[PDB]
This record gives sequence, structure tokens and C-alpha cells, in this order.
Amino acid sequence: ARSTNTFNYATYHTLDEIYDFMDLLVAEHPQLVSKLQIGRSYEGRPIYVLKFSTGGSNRPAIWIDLGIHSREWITQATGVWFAKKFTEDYGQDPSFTAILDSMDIFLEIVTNPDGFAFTHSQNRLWRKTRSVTSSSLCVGVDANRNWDAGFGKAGASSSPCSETYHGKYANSEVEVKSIVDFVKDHGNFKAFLSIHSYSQLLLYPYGYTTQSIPDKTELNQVAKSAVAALKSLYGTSYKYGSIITTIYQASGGSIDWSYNQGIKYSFTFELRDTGRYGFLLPASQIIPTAQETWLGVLTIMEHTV
Repeated sequence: ARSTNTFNYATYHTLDEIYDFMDLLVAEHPQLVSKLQIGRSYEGRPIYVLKFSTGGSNRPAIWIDLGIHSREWITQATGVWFAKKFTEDYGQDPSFTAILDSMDIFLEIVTNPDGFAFTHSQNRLWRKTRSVTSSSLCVGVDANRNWDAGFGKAGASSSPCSETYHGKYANSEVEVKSIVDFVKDHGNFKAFLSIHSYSQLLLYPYGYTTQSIPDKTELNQVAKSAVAALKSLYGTSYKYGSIITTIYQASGGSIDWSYNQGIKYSFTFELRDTGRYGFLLPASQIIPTAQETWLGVLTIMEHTV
């Protein structure tokens, strides 16, 4: 509210509160955090990214996006906790301190602002963007099927009314193109993590093809380690593997795109739970979910540094 120290991390927040939170955090830690606007959503809402850095010029970076699918509230709530966590652990935790002393972390808490606002306003289970097409009465695109990676192939729908509609063409959604341009312009990202829910899974490329990535052995071992670390707090069990062998074929996914850009450490997290509550995860599970997930993310970060 008035300070990130009085902000209630154990409850779900609206878009305005999360945006106010960003300004508070930047005001409290000006030498570490800065807020960047990488674009504007379809409905004109600013798209913000928090940059955590201790200095340098274009240092190797880590990308983390959450809430690309709006109804997955546990992701945006985890993102807020993450932001605060970075500021409290720098200079306290030896490992995280070493990471921030050599690398920058870019965090996008609300990747799909329009959808998020909608879930609070009209439909709690809305997942797509809110772009309109004259071609249909239906609204929105599945932003995680809109990337240029096997775009339009099996694992996505060509129907505008579908929950998995991929869009008219790759990167048609400004919420996606804003990330694409930013990452390509930066040119020095080493890891790309996209957070979702639910299912308790840690996945790596690919989803659109059965082809195995040349870094499978390494990513599979990193995934195994991250899962072990995450489980150490509350015993939460995760499964890991490539997207297509673990779930099913899925085209136009973000990490398939990032990996094809040369970002080796591309992973997607599917948080709690396994179905008991699903997308409506109780607010009482926010902090413990965030705490365990942190352990997994840091593990991946340690391997990138």
C-alpha cells in the first residue's frame, strides 16, 4: 500500500495495485530496480518490465515473464513476490548476490494486461488477449500460440472463437511483439523463463516438433535439479521433460521461439496445483508457492551464470 513492506503478498491484487507496487519498489530501491515500458496493450494499457541491475552495460540477462494467460492468477502474484524477494536477498544470499553482481534480471509480472483486467471485471477464467477481429464476433488470441515457432502448425486452433486461437499471423499480438522486439534488440539474453499454471511441471523445448534439442542432456539435468530444489520446501512434486513428450504437441510457444533465437536456457513453469483448485488456487497458497518456485528458478539461474 504505502510501502512494499505493508503490501499484502498473501492475497490477489488488481492491475492498478500491481502497477502501484512497481513504482513503490523502484522508489525504495532506485540503485537496483528501474521500470521500463516496452509497449502498450491492445486496449492501450502500458506494458511494464522491471529491470534489476547492479550496473554495467548490456550485461548477460535473464528474462522472466508471468501471466501471459490472464486467468492464471498464481503467476502474477508470484511475480510480485519475486520482485520484492530480489531486493531483500541481494547482499544477504551469497548465491543470488553473485548472480546480480554479474547479470541483469528482467521481470514482466503482467504480460497480458487486458486479459488480466478482464478476469477481474467480467470473466475470471478469460485467458486470451482482447484484440478484436472484424472477421469474427469472438475476441482474443492465445498469446502463447502467437510466437514465430512452428506458427500455425498442429497444436493450435485457426478458429478465432477457440481458446487456443493462434492469431492471423506470427507476432500479430502487440503484447507478444513487444517482447520479441525488446529481446532481439537487447541481444544478450542467456535464459528465458515463462511462468504458467497449473500442473506442476518444468518443461523445455520443443512443443511444436518431435525433434530433440541439441542441448537436451544439459537442460534435462538442470530441470531435474530445479525440481529437486523446489520440492525441498513443502514436498511439492513436479514432472519435467520436453513440451511435446510431457504434454502434447503445441505450436507457437514462447520458449520454442526463444530457444531458436539462441537462448539456451529456455524453460516453462506450470505452478500449483494438480487440479484440486486449478486456476482458482486459494490465496493461502500464494507465499508457499512463490517460495518453492524461487528455489527452482534460482537453481536455473546458478547454471546460467
